[PDB]
Amino acid sequence: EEKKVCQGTSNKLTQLGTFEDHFLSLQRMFNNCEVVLGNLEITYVQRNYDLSFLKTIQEVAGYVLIALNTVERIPLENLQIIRGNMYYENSYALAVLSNYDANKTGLKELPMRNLQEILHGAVRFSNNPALCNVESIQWRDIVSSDFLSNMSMDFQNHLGSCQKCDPSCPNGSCWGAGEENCQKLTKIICAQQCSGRCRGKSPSDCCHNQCAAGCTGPRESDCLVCRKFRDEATCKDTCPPLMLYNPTTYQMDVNPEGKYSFGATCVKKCPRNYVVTDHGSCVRACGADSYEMEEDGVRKCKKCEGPCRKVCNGIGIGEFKDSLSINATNIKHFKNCTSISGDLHILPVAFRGDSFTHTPPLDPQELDILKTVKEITGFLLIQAWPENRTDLHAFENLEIIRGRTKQHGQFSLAVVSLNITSLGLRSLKEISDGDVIISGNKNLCYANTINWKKLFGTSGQKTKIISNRGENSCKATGQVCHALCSPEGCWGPEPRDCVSCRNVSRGRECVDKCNLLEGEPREFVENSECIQCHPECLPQAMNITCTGRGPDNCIQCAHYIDGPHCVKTCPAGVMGENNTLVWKYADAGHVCHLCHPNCTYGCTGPGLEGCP
Amino acid sequence: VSTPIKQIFPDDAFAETIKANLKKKSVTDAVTQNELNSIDQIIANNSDIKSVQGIQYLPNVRYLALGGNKLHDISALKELTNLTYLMLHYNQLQILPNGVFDKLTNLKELYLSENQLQSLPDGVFDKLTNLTELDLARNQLQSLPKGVFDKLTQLKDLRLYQNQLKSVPDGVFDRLTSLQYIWLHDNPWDCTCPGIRYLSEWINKHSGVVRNSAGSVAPDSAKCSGSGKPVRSIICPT
Ligand SMILES: *[C@@H]1O[C@H](CO)[C@@H](O[C@@H]2O[C@H](CO)[C@@H](O)[C@H](O)[C@H]2NC(C)=O)[C@H](O)[C@H]1NC(C)=O
Ligand SMILES: *[C@@H]1O[C@H](CO)[C@@H](O)[C@H](O)[C@H]1NC(C)=O
Ligand SMILES: *[C@H]1O[C@H](CO)[C@@H](O)[C@H](O)[C@H]1NC(C)=O
Repeated sequence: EEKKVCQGTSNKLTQLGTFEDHFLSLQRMFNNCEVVLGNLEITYVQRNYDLSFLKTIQEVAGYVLIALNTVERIPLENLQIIRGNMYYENSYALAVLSNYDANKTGLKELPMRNLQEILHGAVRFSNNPALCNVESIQWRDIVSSDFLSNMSMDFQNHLGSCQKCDPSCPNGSCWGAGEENCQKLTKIICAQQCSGRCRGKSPSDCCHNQCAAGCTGPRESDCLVCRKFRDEATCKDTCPPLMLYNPTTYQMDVNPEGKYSFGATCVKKCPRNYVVTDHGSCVRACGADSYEMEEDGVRKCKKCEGPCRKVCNGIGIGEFKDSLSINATNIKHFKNCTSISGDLHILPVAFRGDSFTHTPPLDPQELDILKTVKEITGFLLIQAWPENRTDLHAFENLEIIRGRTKQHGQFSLAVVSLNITSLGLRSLKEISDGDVIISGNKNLCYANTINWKKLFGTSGQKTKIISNRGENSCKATGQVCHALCSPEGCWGPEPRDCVSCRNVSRGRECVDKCNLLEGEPREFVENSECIQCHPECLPQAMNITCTGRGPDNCIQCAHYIDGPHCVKTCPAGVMGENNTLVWKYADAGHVCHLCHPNCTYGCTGPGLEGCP
Repeated sequence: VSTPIKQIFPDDAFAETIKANLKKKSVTDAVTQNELNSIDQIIANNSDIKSVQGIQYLPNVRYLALGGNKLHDISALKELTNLTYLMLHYNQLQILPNGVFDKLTNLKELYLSENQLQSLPDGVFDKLTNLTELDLARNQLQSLPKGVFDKLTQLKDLRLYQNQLKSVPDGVFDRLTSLQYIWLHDNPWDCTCPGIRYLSEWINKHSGVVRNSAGSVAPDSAKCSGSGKPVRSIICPT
């Protein structure tokens, strides 16, 4: 019942070197194969090659592509189903194309005796002139309704004679010579009583709604192959869900009878290569959107929260060997970088261009590339910067400068000789080692406000703040820290430039107070951070609304209450233990209570009379 | 025994500062000498403090940041002998009393960088043999006492830029054997030989040390008033 699984392929019309290399590559993918999880692509196979190994295949999840083969026969004698997860030209589940050459020779035989259903997709046939017999095939039985509009069936055989469908076959429909090849029919040959397929003509010969190709009986475990999912010899809409709702505990529990979806199979543990997905599937690897975290023992896939960490060299290393500065050439190599193993130099050449080096001028806008950077391992040196830019905008997301290497062996941060008015390193929270120099910035204000020691991780560290803008000038021009900033300084005049907020902070923004009596949404406070109170909690006019993030932590519930949790609608139709749905009702006081077991389809009150 | 905070520290801002330091609720909370002995750093930059009175009773303070306040008197700092860092940048010091630093022997960093000083007491920095950074920039300094820097042999960074000096005493820098950075620019140096001989000689002898606005080696940075020409370019001859 559990079959032998093949990854599939998605090369399409490409050829891996020699015809023999291609072939031997193909034979290595589908040897001893029954189920193919990807797409099946038979390609560039020549005459007198033994494709005996393809007989073993029974089902394919993706699409089937049979293209550019001059071999006489392709024995897919047992393929039963194409799910059509993936389409070839975004219409086609099955595609057979140009299996022919200028040698006047081509593919004659394609006996899919057992191809019985295609869930999604259409078919295409073009330029298989050697091929016969398939023209007989009636595709109403195989294909879904919705798709028969996008079928491109051009059959022409001129290359040779073929045999006629042994009369035993119905309406002359066969996949080839012999009664063994007669088309089997299980959809268009059944009484209207049957929604699904059938194993006979009568209204008792109906199959289950979950059968795909055909049946040995009417039961859910009698299908040849499943429509949706198979759970150990039965077919199901969905696999048993991993999470069940505990009505005594009121929180979700993990059910031990829960399963993950490997392809179209319900499985307790995913395979070894594999990882789980938020929908519940077991999958080859997490999306480039994402990374792997093993949580509660299962290696799930989580999504980045920011560009995924990427580690790039700094100037003078590897890619940037013998470079002097981030210049117009090399600034693009920093795209999607999070962390620099090395130092950064932004020097005046970069803007001028350097001809001896063949380097052009740098367009300021492109500095935005560095917005993604959050860590530097060495030092940061900026001797040049756009003249009409107030602050260091490129580094507003820089969180840490480790300074394992240092300019002149001393400085891990050097902002020198610039026209900036603020540093704007809002995100910078640590300079692990090495000194700091902010020197010669005539317009720069705010620098001396910072309690630099807060950033230092090594005790002998020092800061040089020299010949910047006079504090007296900077003060008189109102370019001082915001009234909401702590005595610990700022990176600019805004309340989001603060190093610590004076009272509290909302986002990255700072005070004045968190929303407690008045609120756009109401909030609560922990670690001096304004945090929203849960939505299902009703804002109090005389008191506080929340004491915590959750629906446990509210004073009055807006709508209904379920145990401890204040909820918008009371649970009605949620799965639980012994594979049964859970139905609650609200009483007059809006507290929600469990219904009578017998009230299977729901309720309005206790016990039936609740369940009429 | 315990005593309320604003009783010890009369200045509202400083009381609030100490309260913040000790994680207390109110300046009316009272504190024990053991709680006072807990303070080893105060970061009180830009807090409107007009007086640090009461700071005498914090014997263990090592790191003291008071820059950008309204202080004119720092006599309360005299006995804080564990002090290693003292930031008093951009306050309102018009004058330093004598022997104000005589106790502060462990000091390694001293910033007085933007007060309104006009002269320095005679031998004001002499007991500070461990000092490594001295910032006296952007004051209104008229003249330096003779041998004012004579004891500062550990000093690596001296800042005198943007003052009103026209001459330095002969040999004033001679004992700064560890000096790596000096800032001399934006002074109206009186490049009149034979007065300016020592400063030309010294700048020339140690051109690597002399720095500009950008921290770069720039021995031309010191400029003659009227002329506007480099001091070291002046040969005052016998
Ligand atoms: C600008 O960046 C480019 C790319 O890093 C530098 O190009 C390198 O230049 C050195 C010195 O001439 C050569 O030995 C390398 O082979 C070049 N590498 C590449 C990848 O082209 C360039 O030197 C930098 N210019 C400046 C002024 O910083
Ligand atoms: C914000 O903090 C300052 C300093 O503690 C204080 O003057 C004021 O009480 C606070 N404002 C509030 C809590 O609204
Ligand atoms: C800033 O840019 C240059 C280089 O520092 C300097 O010459 C100039 O004074 C400033 N110019 C402008 C337009 O801000």
